[PDB]
Amino acid sequence: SLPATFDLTPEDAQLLLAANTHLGARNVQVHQEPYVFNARPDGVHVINVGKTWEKLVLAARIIAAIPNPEDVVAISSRTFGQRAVLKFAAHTGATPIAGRFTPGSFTNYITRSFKEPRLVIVTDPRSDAQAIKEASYVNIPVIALTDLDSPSEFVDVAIPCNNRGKHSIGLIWYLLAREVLRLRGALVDRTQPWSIMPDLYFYRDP
Amino acid sequence: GRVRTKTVKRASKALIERYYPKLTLDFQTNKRLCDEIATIQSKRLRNKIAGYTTHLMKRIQKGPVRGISFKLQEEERERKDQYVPEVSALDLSRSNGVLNVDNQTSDLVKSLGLKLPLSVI
Amino acid sequence: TRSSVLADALNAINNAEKTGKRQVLIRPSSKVIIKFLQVMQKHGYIGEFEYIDDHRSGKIVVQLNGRLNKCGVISPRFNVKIGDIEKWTANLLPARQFGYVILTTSAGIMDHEEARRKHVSGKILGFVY
Amino acid sequence: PKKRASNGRNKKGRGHVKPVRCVNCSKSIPKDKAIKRMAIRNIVEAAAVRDLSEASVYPEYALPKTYNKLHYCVSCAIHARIVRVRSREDRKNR
Amino acid sequence: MENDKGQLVELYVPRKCSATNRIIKADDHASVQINVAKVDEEGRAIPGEYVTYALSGYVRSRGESDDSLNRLAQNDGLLKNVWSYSR
Amino acid sequence: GKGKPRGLNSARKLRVHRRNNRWAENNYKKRLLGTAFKSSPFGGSSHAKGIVLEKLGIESKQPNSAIRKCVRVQLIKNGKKVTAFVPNDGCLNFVD
Amino acid sequence: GWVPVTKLGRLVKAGKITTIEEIFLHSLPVKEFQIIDTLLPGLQDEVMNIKPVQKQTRAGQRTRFKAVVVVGDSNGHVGLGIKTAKEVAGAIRAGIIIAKLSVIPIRRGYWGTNLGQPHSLATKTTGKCGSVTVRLIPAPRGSGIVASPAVKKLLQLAGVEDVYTQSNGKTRTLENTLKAAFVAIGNTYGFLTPNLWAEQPLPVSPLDIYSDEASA
Amino acid sequence: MRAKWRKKRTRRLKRKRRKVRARSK
Amino acid sequence: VLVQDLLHPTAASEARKHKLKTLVQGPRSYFLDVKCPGCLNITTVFSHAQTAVTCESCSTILCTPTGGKAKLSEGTSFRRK
RNA sequence: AGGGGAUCGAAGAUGAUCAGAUACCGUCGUAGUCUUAACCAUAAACUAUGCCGACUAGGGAUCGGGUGGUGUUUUUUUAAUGACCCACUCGGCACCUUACGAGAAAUCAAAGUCUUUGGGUUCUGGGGGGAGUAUGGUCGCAAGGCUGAAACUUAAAGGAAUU
Repeated sequence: SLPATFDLTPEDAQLLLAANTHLGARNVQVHQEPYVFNARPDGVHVINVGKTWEKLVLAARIIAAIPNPEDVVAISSRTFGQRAVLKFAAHTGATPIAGRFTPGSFTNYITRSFKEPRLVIVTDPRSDAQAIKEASYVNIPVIALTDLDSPSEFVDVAIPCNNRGKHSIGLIWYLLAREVLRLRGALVDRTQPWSIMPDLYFYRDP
Repeated sequence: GRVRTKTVKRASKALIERYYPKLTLDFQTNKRLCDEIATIQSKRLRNKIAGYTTHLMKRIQKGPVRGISFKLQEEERERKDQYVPEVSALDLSRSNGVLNVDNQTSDLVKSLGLKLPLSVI
Repeated sequence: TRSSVLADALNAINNAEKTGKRQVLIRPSSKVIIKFLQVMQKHGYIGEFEYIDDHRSGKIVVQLNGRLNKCGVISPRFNVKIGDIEKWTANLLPARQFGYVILTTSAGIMDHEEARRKHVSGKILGFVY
Repeated sequence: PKKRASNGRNKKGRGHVKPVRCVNCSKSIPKDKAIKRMAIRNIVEAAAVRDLSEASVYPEYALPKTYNKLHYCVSCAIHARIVRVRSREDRKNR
Repeated sequence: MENDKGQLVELYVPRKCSATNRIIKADDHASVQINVAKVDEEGRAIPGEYVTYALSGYVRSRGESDDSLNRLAQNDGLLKNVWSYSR
Repeated sequence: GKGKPRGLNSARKLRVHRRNNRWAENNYKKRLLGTAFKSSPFGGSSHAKGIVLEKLGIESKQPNSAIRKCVRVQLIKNGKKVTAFVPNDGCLNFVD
Repeated sequence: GWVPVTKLGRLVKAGKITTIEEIFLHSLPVKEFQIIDTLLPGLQDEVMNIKPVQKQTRAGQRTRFKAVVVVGDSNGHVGLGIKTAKEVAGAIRAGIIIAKLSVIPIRRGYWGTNLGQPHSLATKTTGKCGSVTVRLIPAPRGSGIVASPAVKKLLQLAGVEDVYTQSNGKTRTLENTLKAAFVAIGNTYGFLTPNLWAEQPLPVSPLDIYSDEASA
Repeated sequence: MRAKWRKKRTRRLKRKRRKVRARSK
Repeated sequence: VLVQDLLHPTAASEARKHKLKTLVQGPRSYFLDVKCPGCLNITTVFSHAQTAVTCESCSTILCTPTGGKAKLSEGTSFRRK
């Protein structure tokens, strides 16, 4: 089991609940997300922090499981997370792609758009449904960032968070960047935090 | 039909991504410089490639656009020069009086009990 | 209406495997159903099932396994002779190495091979494999 | 064959039939559920309202419109240029 | 399978799904293999130990694998409160 | 379900339903109604002798423009006018 | 040297993989043709027939030819390919070039006492491609193969020697019957048999073990 | 192959045949 | 989800669905005791009366028929039983 | 067979257009369109999908009822009622995204749980014409309805989508 070093520490919790990521989707709920937690009035939902963090360290374990970080690919067609993908591409291999995800990235064995991944991550399955659908044609497991009403089908690991909030998507991308570095051995300072802060992964209008 | 074709367009952005800081807004020296780049057969086409190349160079002066890479689109200088916009974002701001007054949150999440006010509505 | 209690219980089993569930709610918990579900554990085909009883009819909660392929009930109540059991398993059974079409004689409920051992024949309910 | 529901009639009752208004293609509509095209066109068309406002003996007042609930466009409004023939993107609205 | 006197047969013995315990096809392109690391109280996961759970194409199709990997992880001991069998 | 009854003591219901259904066969119907016996000019006979009375020049259907040189033959036991066709070439003068 | 631009092609080039059992076991995708023929160079090939099909244009008739072909050796392995080309010479090579990709193994079982070598399927299987379905029944020893000549050669090159066959619908559609039979012999391995009831170690994929031979 | 008008003609033929039958009986 | 606890479901979910759809049969109706002001006159009134019951003293109707429960009178001290 | 008979209006009388128009187009116009007592027992009478019972991916809106939340309102803020909010339930008419499954496809939460074939039951059809025709019965004032062939002829009729 875990050595109890991945518990809900205050330092990773203060920034987690200061970015309104605890809120979920509207009254519409999917049974793939049983994380409902005393739903708040006005129709908005509230997710429980413990399961999100526990599955987030599990998701980071998936990325650290691969021997070659190059095959790790992150898919993001939404404009908020485009800068997050290219920024995550520097700390590790993390072969990035932003903007319009080209169709047939894994297939079409002659095109210059060749991709040979093992793990691919999608920030929002509703917009990047093509990548997840294609990932089921080349036998590649997928990780997804799913809210309480997102189309979470075709998903192995779902990270419950808010994909509509600007801070939340960049926040979760930052945490998984830390943990994958921590389990890879690059971040020896397990107790000490990471120098770069979360709003690094923030797209801006200019 | 005064419309450009991909024949002059494929050669143009190829010139920009590799031979940008050679040319200028000038026209006739752009024609002369085209001789000093990869050989092109027809002089009639040279009249159009020089005319096109300055056309993008008027557009870039009022804001660079997609499809061009002359090492300043690849500026990559601290992302968008904001790199780490810390300015004590995870403290200060509202943390001086402590932020996140909230409602029905970690105050009722029994995993752990953290600080900050928990009474708003 | 509720003509064959075996139809709903065995059919409600059939849908639940092809959708990959883990448990099934079964009604109305008759004596011929509870014995039907009783002869799989000794053959390791369903696992364990629970009998929650109310005064009217009771309910069965079946905890199943993925080793099962398909089960059904042959309607109506067909008459089987000693020269018919081998005919039936050669008709609606994929093979004899696996799968046991079951039937009941005067001495309770058994399977085709077990009834072949009985030297006697009897009444047929359905097939399990 | 297209047109699963044809119109919005799923229940029963058959309603009734009303005469079609100034079409020259009047017929028995398949129940009251047709293309409507309700019109709130003004009694006075745009422009030339400045003359009416000045010529009014009393100031302000007036400016109402014609309130005509129409049921005239049924299976022939293509001649009248009201209902547009479409394709498999007809899933919009009903 | 095995016949009487040995002579191991049934080439290409397939893996069984770890979610609902059914077989998968060799041409089934919707089935994936997921490996989970293990950190031995040092802060970084040691490679070489990867528990392999078989996810069939059917559980992928229904989109239940997202709420399934927590079931098997908690049973192994990798998760504590993510999975609750009670409903 | 599935239409026909599946009752243990329902045998006579789908037995008679079977009888009405097989009544629709081309084979079942004319086998008992005796159409080959009361309407056919052979009386259930594979072959029959007859007497040729005159010849015919019936044409063909589309797209063939030809005549088969048919002949008219009268039976003995039954006695109705019947048309016959000459099988091979040159046999018309042998069946004149 | 065929300069494999994919990942599996490099593995088969390095010689780490010597048989196609494990790639079938792990269901990893195959998009390259040579792996099947290099690993199995003794397979036999034959063409059923040629179906002329045309697409109507404004002027004249623009006609192609439909070609289907079965690949696979006489030992449990068989594949099919469906394709059409502007000429019959390239149709057969275009038929086989994609037929090697869809090669699937067989579930050869026994009919009684499991004494000798495998001869028939271990279970009855079905396959529905369109409105035509095929029912395959295990056959006794030496019973031979009972099927139409169009499909009976599928069983002969599939490694099986005696299977009872039943069909429904119009069987004159050769390409539908061929694919319906193919779906059937792929679903026969989808039957869970008590011999597989025992759990398995679930071995890891060789791609992860041999990931050091990538492009860079 | 207009069903309604050929059907009406069939009833006219029915009328005529009934009249012919009623002529004798 | 394929694993659910129908044997021991959460009481919140059990007490929410329709009674005929629960694990075991149980009515949601309950009895109660109400006093007419003045004399005690111990009586028990069932919530779904569909009637205008009154105490043995005089016409002291405490509940009125209604489609659901019985609408108690303004002056009533009812205790859960 | 009576009452009524305003509009529309099978027939019909006229004026067009048309080579021809007792058709489309304009105006009149009988029966009829309404009701009474008694017949007629028919339709694309269609959801072209029988009835009863059970299970199966979700969501939202809606009709009727009910439950809980000091819910927001209505006064004599407040007692109540009723209008609505939130959460849910039963019975429905039904929708939206997908297809585990079926279907030849159009598509279907059933047209799924059918070769891995069997929950109970009723009715209908075995190529297209002939023909819903002949005759025989039966009901009806009539018009017509129910049951219902044969002789003879053909290798094609028919269904979904493609260029």
